[PDB]
Amino acid sequence: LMSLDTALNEMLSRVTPLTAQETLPLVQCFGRILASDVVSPLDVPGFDNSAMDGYAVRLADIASGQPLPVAGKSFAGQPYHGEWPAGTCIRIMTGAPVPEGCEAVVMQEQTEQMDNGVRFTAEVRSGQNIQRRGEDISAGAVVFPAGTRLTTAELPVIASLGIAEVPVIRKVRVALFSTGDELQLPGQPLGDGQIYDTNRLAVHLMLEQLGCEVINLGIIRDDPHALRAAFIEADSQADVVISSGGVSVGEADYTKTILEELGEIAFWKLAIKPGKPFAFGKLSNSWFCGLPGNPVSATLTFYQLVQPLLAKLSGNTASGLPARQRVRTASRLKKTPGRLDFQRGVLQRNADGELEVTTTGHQGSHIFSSFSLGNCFIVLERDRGNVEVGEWVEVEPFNALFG
Amino acid sequence: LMSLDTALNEMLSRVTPLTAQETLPLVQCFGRILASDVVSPLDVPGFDNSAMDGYAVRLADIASGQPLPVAGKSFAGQPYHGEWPAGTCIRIMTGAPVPEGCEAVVMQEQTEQMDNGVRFTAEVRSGQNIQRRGEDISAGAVVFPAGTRLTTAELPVIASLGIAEVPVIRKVRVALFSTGDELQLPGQPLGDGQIYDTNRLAVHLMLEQLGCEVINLGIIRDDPHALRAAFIEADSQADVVISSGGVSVGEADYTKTILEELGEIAFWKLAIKPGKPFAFGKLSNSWFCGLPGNPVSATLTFYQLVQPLLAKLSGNTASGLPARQRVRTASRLKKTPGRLDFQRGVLQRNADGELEVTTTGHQGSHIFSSFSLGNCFIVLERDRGNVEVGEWVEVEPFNALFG
Repeated sequence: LMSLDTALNEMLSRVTPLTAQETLPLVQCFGRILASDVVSPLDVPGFDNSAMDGYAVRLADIASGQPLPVAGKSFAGQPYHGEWPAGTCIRIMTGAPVPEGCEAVVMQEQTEQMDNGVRFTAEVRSGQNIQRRGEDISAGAVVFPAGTRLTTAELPVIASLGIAEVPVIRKVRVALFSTGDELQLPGQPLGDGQIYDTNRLAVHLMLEQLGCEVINLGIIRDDPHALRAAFIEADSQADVVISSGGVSVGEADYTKTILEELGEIAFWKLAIKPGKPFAFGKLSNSWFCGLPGNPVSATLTFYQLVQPLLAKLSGNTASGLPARQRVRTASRLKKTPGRLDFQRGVLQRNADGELEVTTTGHQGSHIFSSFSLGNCFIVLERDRGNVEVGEWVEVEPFNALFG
Repeated sequence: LMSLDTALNEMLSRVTPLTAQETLPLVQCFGRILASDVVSPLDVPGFDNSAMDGYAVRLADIASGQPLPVAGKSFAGQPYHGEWPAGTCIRIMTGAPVPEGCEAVVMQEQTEQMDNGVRFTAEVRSGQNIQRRGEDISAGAVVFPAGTRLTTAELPVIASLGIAEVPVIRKVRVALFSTGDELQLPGQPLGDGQIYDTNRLAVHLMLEQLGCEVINLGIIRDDPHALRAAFIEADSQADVVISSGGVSVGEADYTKTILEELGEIAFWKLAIKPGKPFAFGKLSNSWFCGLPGNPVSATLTFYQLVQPLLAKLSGNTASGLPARQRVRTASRLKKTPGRLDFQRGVLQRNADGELEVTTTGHQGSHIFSSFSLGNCFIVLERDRGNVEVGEWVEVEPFNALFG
């Protein structure tokens, strides 16, 4: 009934990214979000330097048509600062500063080393293979803007500017619980009708991998006052509160009325498969997400709804979730018009060399095994029907949460 | 001269995967390697249960095509234990135990109701939508084998068996250092030829994200006795010792001769670009990986050589490098025959739904920016030459280390 894009736009339009910040050493910044633009204090490189290894040379000692001896070297930690004679050259490695006077660097293309000097094939009237001070990064330049998630790609650059620490948005704090007399902790004997609580673990793990600070209140007992207080304490310590199962997703009961009293919660029926119900809304100081009890539905609903919400809250200006690509199915898929269906599939390269998807097996939500067997979602359009072999299909590779 | 495949295979062929273990609670096992088969202690489901949301019925009631009053519900924590009279059906959710005597489950979808009961609108077949005990998982069956990397796909399933903790292989321990008077720490000012140490941070970050325990010994004093003491410390504490800059990769000097004293180290020249030199071999109780000093080179060598080594050492039975897919370039690529070139590109969706690659721009090892702008490697074949727009090319998406 409610479309996914509509639900997702409803959620995101209402959220304000976090701004509270903290300053941490670079080694601690993996996956953290820059709170402020990193502006370079220095020129990179610090002085004119070589882009390649070979030899630094001059104007007229190449126009003289004769060989040029190696009068010294420059490695970057040992620059050449000698007396730098007339018709000679200076051996140079990549990133090493050019000696004073140098006007060109020649690679290992046009160098023939001899007894009496190096010989060169072409000439030049310019700074070939010279990085000028600040060609890469100029001082006062914005190297990375606020909102950038920091990775191995960005943090070493920041280290090359001489910066020990950078400001980052604080972690989104997420409180998590389940409730119901039927739920039991793994490692404890099941009582008569009981089942093991798995949703809560799944969400905790996904939360920690996403970079959130997690507050797991456990299983709250079937008691109005205990649930109300769990709600009150979670809301007062977290930016987001998640019921991983047990709180109403629409049905009338004592939990729904706790929701009515502590917040403004909407109960949606989404046009997705698997899944349908989702609760969402504002508490006094946090955003609430309520997931359905079925593990497949909860995990999928967390992955396609809650994850983007958390990305936006963290201050990240990229986006969560991977990008989709169009691929051929090598399997007949059964799809029923009316719901956007996130099937699980196996994306593999055929012998032709091209990527194709294949189903994992049964797509029913009575089993969980499709997530470890598959490596992607086949995202099949709401009004699409059955899908024959060879048709084109949208495919969303699993991110790190699932391997 | 020596190919990457040969070098890779000499590295891994020598390596014994770790076996010592520890037993952790599931919430602490993400990314950890299972030390032994998880063997199911039970049948899943423990009782014939429904594959579908709908109604549980008997074939004789369906054969009297009279609408059937709902006598009760079975949900999942709350099975139906009342009396189930002739002419009625039972409301049933996915996962819920099927009630005694039920011969079939009819999905909600093929079942429109009346004022006087549920009308079953399609053919009902024996056994339909019922998952029988043990059919998902069988008691005594291996659910996950030793060597499996645990993730959200797996841990919740383990939780559903009532198992609270599992044996996982101890973390790989990796010692790390660099040497050079030219190397400076952040915040410290930069003397004549000096640079900020960036490789060591890059490697540290990458090691932690791969789940290694890291022992970062800093910048080692520029003399043999200090260097000798670094190796003794590293080697007693670690499974892998890594020099991120400053220890010889073939140049004769006091580090080369210490390396040669403390181990059997080969110094390879590798038919790759960026990069080429790599140091590798056996210390008393650890493996040694020597990286070259250039950042683009050290990162690439770490990614394509050291990362697969750690994955094997860890006990993982899967690859930790992403798979390659075959794609068209939307860019002309400069490529010299003789070296296997791991260029960086930007894989993207064109307007016609097609994935193609674009160059990040300049591919010289004099700047580090290609790792940020990029999202993949273009792995151009050793013997291949320049490449034209439209041509097919192998492409390997960046893993989580670069976003």
